[PDB]
Amino acid sequence: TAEEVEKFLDSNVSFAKQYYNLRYRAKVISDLLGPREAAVDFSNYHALNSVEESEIIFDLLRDFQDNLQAEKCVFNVMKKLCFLLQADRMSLFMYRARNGIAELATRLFNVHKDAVLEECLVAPDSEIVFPLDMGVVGHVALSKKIVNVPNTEEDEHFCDFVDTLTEYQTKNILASPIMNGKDVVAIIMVVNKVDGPHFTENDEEILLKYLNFANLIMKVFHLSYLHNCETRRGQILLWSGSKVFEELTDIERQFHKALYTVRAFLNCDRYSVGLLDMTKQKEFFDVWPVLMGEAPPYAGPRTPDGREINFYKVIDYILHGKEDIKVIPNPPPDHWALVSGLPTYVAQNGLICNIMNAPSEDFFAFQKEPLDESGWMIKNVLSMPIVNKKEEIVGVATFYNRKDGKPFDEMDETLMESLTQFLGWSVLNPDTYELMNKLENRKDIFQDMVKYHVKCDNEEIQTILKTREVYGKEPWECEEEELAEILQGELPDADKYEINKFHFSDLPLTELELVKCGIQMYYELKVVDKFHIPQEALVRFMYSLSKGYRRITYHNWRHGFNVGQTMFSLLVTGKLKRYFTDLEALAMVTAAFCHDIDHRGTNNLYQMKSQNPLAKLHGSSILERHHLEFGKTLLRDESLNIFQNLNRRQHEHAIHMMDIAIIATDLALYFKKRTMFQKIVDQSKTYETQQEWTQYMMLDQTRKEIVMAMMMTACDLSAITKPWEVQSKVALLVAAEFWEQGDLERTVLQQNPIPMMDRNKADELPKLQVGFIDFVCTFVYKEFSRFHEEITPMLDGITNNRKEWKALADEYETKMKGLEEEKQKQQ
Amino acid sequence: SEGQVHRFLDQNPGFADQYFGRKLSPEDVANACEDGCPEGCTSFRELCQVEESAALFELVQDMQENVNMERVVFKILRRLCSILHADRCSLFMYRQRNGVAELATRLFSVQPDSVLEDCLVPPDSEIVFPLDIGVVGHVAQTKKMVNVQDVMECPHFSSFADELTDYVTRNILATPIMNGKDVVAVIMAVNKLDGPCFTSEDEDVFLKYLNFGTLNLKIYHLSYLHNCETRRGQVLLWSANKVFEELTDIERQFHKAFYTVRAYLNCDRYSVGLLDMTKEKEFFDVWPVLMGEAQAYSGPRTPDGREILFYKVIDYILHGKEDIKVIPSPPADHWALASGLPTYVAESGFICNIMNAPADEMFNFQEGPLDDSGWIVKNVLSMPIVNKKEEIVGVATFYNRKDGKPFDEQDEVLMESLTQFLGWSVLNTDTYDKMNKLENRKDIAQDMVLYHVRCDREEIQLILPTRERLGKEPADCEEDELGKILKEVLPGPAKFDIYEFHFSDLECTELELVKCGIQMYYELGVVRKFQIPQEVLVRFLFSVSKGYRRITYHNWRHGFNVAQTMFTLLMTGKLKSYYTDLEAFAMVTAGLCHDIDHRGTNNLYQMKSQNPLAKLHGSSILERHHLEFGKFLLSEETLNIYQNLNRRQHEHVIHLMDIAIIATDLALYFKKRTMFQKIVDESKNYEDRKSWVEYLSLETTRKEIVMAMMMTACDLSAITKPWEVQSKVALLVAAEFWEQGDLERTVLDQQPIPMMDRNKAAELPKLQVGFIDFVCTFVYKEFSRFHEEILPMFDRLQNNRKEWKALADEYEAKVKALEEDQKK
Amino acid sequence: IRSATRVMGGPVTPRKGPPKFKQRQTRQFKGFGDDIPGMEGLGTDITVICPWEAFNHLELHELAQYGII
Amino acid sequence: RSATRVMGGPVTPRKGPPKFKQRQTRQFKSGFGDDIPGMEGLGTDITVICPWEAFNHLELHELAQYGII
Ligand SMILES: Nc1nc2c(ncn2[C@@H]2O[C@@H]3COP(=O)(O)O[C@H]3[C@H]2O)c(=O)[nH]1
Ligand SMILES: Nc1nc2c(ncn2[C@@H]2O[C@@H]3COP(=O)(O)O[C@H]3[C@H]2O)c(=O)[nH]1
Ligand SMILES: CC(C)Cn1c(=O)n(C)c(=O)c2nc[nH]c21
Ligand SMILES: CC(C)Cn1c(=O)n(C)c(=O)c2nc[nH]c21
Ligand SMILES: [Mg+2]
Ligand SMILES: [Mg+2]
Ligand SMILES: [Zn+2]
Ligand SMILES: [Zn+2]
Repeated sequence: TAEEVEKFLDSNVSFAKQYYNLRYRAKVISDLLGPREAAVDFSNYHALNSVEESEIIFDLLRDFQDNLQAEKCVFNVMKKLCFLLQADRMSLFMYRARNGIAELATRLFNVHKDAVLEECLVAPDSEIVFPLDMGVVGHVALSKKIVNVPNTEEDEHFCDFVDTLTEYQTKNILASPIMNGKDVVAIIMVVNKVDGPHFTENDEEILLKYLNFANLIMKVFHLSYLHNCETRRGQILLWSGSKVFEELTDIERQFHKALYTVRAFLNCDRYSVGLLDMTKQKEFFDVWPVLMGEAPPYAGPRTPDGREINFYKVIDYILHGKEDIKVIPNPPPDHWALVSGLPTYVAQNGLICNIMNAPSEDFFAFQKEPLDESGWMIKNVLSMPIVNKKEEIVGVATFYNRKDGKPFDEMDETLMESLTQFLGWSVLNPDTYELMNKLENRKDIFQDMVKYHVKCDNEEIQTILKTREVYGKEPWECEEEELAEILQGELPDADKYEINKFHFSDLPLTELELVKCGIQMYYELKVVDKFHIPQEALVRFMYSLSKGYRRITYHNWRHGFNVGQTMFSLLVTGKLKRYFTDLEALAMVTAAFCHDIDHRGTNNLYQMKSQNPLAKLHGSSILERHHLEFGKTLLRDESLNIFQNLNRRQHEHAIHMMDIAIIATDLALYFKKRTMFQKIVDQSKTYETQQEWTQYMMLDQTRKEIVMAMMMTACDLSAITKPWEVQSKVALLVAAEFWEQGDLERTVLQQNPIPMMDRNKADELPKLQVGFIDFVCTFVYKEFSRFHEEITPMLDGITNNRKEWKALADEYETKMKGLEEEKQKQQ
Repeated sequence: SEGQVHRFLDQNPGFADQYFGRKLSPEDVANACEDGCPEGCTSFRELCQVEESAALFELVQDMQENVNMERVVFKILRRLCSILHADRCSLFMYRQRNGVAELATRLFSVQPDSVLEDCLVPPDSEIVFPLDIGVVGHVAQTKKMVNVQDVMECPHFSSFADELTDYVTRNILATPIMNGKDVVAVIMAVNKLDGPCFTSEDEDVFLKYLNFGTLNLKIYHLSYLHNCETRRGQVLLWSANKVFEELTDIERQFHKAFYTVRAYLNCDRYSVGLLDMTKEKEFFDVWPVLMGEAQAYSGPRTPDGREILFYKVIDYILHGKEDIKVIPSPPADHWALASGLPTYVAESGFICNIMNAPADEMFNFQEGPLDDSGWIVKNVLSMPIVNKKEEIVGVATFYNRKDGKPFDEQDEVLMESLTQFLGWSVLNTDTYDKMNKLENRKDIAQDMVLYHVRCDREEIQLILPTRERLGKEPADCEEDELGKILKEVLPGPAKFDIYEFHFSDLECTELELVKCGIQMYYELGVVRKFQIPQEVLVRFLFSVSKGYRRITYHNWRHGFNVAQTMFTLLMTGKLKSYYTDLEAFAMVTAGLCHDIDHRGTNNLYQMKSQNPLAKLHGSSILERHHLEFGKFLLSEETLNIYQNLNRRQHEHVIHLMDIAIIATDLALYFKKRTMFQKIVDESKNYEDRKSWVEYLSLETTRKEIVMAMMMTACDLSAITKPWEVQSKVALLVAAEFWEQGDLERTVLDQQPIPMMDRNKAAELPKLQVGFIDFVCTFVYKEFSRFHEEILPMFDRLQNNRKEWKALADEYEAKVKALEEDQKK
Repeated sequence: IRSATRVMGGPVTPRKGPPKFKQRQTRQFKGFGDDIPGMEGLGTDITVICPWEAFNHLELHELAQYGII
Repeated sequence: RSATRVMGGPVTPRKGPPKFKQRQTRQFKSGFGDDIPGMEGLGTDITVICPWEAFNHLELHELAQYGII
């Protein structure tokens, strides 16, 4: 046997303890931490030794499981403290804050040495709510410290309301608050120490030592609740933001969409939203009867903004039973949500109202009977207003009967306050929606008046289409043949007026004759018959084009007709039509006729510098894009549509050609693409016969577009290639327009004009003209002369004009030189 | 021998339970334990129980004070190592990135005798472990406790830690710490010294003893999650507040939102880059590429098909001194762009999380000090910003979390929520741009309207021939010269008898009517009192004349007739006694412009045809349009006859014009009709005319009601004309109604009312008689009763009614004698 | 000191290869707003203006004949 | 029955002068924002100018003389 071993163990008891804790400590730790119903003699009151202390310490530690029901654990701690403290009763007062005024309700009541959970749990409808400044409970809440009261009579802040209600007498009190670190979470209490005068210091030490276990349970409970609430708030905000930004819509639909999706995150049985009327001031015919004495003045509630309180729409969300959503326009005062009077009070004051035990409230009138057959009865409500960015109440939202059967608390108030704050901010979108609608309608109205002031009416059309005289019918009744006969009778002869030559002058002719010549130009291209262009629409469109040009010094209808005639001459006389088709030529001429339809007399620099609306809208090419837009607007009109009998592809091609042509008139854009046209011209000389070159060019779209741009640029500056007589006047007209713009610049703005624009330097015009000829036109005209031999007349005309201008400039320079030496320098 | 004693103890289970299960003397247990145990303990069981209970109570007290986590878990790990007779323990902290899970290290090689300095691991020394490599990954993924008898026989075992730490493992035991259904951490015991493998009792002790570390880790995790959720909520609230402040462009909104929340992100730096949104190029920009002059673009492209081009980058430097910088054109070597991560994010659209940026191969980094401050990139997180159309509009990248830890799932969720909210807010910018464009278009249209209506330089010379008589432009002329010129041209006060109730415009041209309109203003005497410029007056009259459309009835002649009727009501009818000169001025001006832009159709046709007029205006469609157009003309500086007027007078005139013009509506006249009767009845009993004039001059509301009544009476004045002038105007209104009925029949495809169709053109006398009986008779009778000087209107009205009735009876007799006599 | 893990510079890991990245969150938060019940009643109307006040039915009919209605 | 001996509802030893909370208007509330650093050069600032980058300053000045630029 191990008798020598046991003697050795007695020799060194430390080694025996070591062996025991190696080979046996695990067993005792496993057994103690497992279910073992710790055995302590609770029959009588006695001091506790080390073994019983260890047993009770291992208890309240066996309960640190994963489920961690707070109520059961704190109840077990209280039941043990009952025996430990030698007290008679205990209770637990939870801490909650409503309306900014903290309360202290009860959750566990009357736990004695041998009690059970069901007999001590407190239902939500049996709470004894206590203010924070009435009893010793309020005193420990305020002081945040342990309080011991040896005698209740000597205490000044002791309340016997519970004593009378519960037919109990208290002579001793000792309480301590459970804190989360800086905020109280609950209060525990003891009363009526058994077999003693009062609670001693040792009882305080025991309570302080054993309060540690309950603190962790309270901490985990509070942390879980706060985390859940914050997660719900975040989800509510993000869902509301998602649903608000779907589109632009009025306030009602936006609010309904925002409030329907977050129904799951709001733990409420019912909630309804009422919408206020925002009308501030009536009109004269609505205030006449009141002032005259035909109707009594309004007398009733008023919002702080100063408006009458009127709910014109209320939305109900019922969720307790079967989900029903209803909307009641002009709700009656008998409505279930409005009959209480709380929404009207909130609208009057703009305050957040939290109500507990609504039926037992005297200020308001809440229903004390089941509102529906299911027995749902109002118990707790919370109503808050919706305020926009101008501190004006827009609506009132009310919530009823929290799902878990508990009164609303601080977290619910904060969550709903965040929701209503988000809703109040989002009112900007309906306002912008209404403003957008009004602005669009106003824009549409004003654009019609321009159409009337520019369109050719039925009276003016009779100056050309004399259908009312040759027949008795208006042009609508007449068929195409009669219109053709009248037009061929009226239109001027082509070769007699020389409409397809490079020397055509519009000075003798009148504007109506120019319109008739334009119609003749359209006829001479064999385009009218091919595309079934209605002749009445053609005449009306030409007259509208003539009327649309402003009566400016230079950019008149005459300039547009000159550009169109130059384009027609280039197409026919210049033999540049071999590449383009009939549709492309039609687009050529039409875009040429409308290149500066609405010129105001100022260039792009003035538009940019004066911050005109055109500069803000277009930006890059102001006037060219403006002309393109206005010209396309006229063609869209049914009575002025010459492209109506065109399929989708043909119409799209024509429109694209028009946009290419009109914008190409810009001088900077032409300046940036000269070398490419030069390269095309140089490439044109590597083919043997002209037929091969024409065949190749007919299948190259980009080079055709480049030729489009270059011919548009050449036609725009065509006024400088006319005989000397025409140029002598056109130069003066252009100079007058530039001087007008310059003197406008000097007055409205504060920068001196360039020498090309100031009126004082009126005698330097030949120098500027010869510089312009040397800089701009010579390149394009020489390139076109190289490309085709039939464009040489333009080159010789422009070179002759340059010679004459150079002679005039030299004479002026000699005069100035002589006037400055013999008269100013040497004398 | 000590070893002999130990072996004899261990290989003899029968004796071991006997000697140790003996009642030991209290002094023996007192001496055996270190220091002195209390009187309660009497056996080894009691001593061990008391010691363990005291240690656990001390641990609970330690957890009580605050969230220590690391210290408490280290102490419980030391105790568990002592209990289990193992030699190593570790703590692996669960972390999720990029949607995958990882198991880092937080405590390593904790021994029964050790200090927190030698077991804690900094963030730069953690050995990360995926969810597939090693036994710990198996434990984390299976959510179950794992016992391994021999490591060499374990299929899913990784030796990676062994080479690094120079250790050999022969036993492993682990379990996942759970906070519900999510793993928080794993605790593992290695290399059991007690025996060859972990016994079942050790497993039970491991399972039971860890219920406290689970509590501590649960508290820590709950606090972390609560803090993260609170920060996310605050971020969302502040972003929502800043977005709805006003309407601005994308850049301003993004900068405000990102700057306001710079304190809730806890980052060292973060940069926002904005991508270009140009879908297509113009023709003059694609020409060079298609002609071979320039090379086609070849580079990264967004999934939408655009080209990645950051046209603006905003930096937020926060680690040192706040320095917000905006780069107009970001260079290709920018400290944020040089990584290449934003370009890849734009190409793909993936949320990228980087742990060790210097040791990366896909994207290059500086791998050194970015700035003299020595701030080295260590953790990056980049996200796209997409709108509701799934188009990337920018890229946001965040660097170097302040606490020194890699970006976890919570940070990804927070910043993804922020960028998601900012992406949806782009709809505000589109509406801003659309509103600006609409406003510009409306202003352009208004200017183009104003050019045509206004009177140019040449047109004004028909009335103000200063170019020849003075040889000077009208603008540079003096007031006296202009008045002298106007005196000759303007007609005499009695030349056109503008003071009578029978004035007829059928013998005057439009220019004569304009001159008479100017002469009325001269007659009223307001020209000299209010210092109205004469050129401005002439231009305003000409512009008003041009404003009227060239339609059948509602042309300039109708406006002039209404104005003249108001003038003669004020002067001849002696209704000026109740009004001042300013009121008469406003009354005449409003009378001129009461039908300024009539289109030829009534209000009901506007409502039925869904005209934009019927949408912008709700109650009085046309009558509100005329007032707006008239006030638009008067706003122009060159056409403003109210140039020299005090603010109060200007507001009074505008209010009077608003009351007068809208009052022409027939429905309003029908509604508020008995008030005028009550006023007349009050007048009839007051006193002689002097006292009534004295009293009524002070009542504003009664004066306004009489103003509206006079507007209504002047509007329908075309009936109280002599029968020669009548029966000619009545055809014009019939023609206009027939035209409107034709428009209704063709466009809206509805049968017109019997008044508004050409087929029933023989019933015009009966309809005229009915209209006279219904509308005109009440107002004209009441005005005749009020003032006896307006009796001629009533007499002529009754005469016209008699003539129309006679015509109606003739027509009725004709149709009777046809239908019921000739056929039968 | 040599640290518990004997690792310096940065985090190490026994995982090599191209990293994976999260896709996006574009499903959990995604005619407009027509499936919502009660949606029909909501919406601005163009008949919120009173047609006429208290008038005799014969006079109301007579107003329609003259286009004043 | 109940530990608190009341079943009808919560009981308090007070009276009924109801008090209600005021809305918070200090944290968030009290163009719109310009004190933010970097706000000056961040607007639309529409000043798009073609770089030209193909014309020397002789021809550039000549081009600007005629107002085409
Ligand atoms: N019957 C009973 N009354 C209690 C209990 N706990 C507190 N009270 C009483 O309820 C009261 C709450 O505030 P007091 O200051 O009036 O002091 C307390 C005690 O009078 C309890 O456990 N049982
Ligand atoms: N040096 C050392 N290695 C450990 C320790 N704990 C775990 N490991 C090792 O880290 C490794 C991680 O992958 P495994 O779980 O498969 O196997 C583990 C063990 O081999 C420890 O405390 N010290
Ligand atoms: C600017 C534009 C008028 C171009 N332009 C022109 O066409 N002609 C005929 C000129 O004489 C002229 N002089 C300057 N610019 C001119
Ligand atoms: C046309 C409408 C305003 C009302 N109206 C009118 O003013 N006058 C003068 C009439 O003769 C007339 N006849 C029918 N309706 C009429
Ligand atoms: Mg132009
Ligand atoms: Mg009218
Ligand atoms: Zn031009
Ligand atoms: Zn009228």
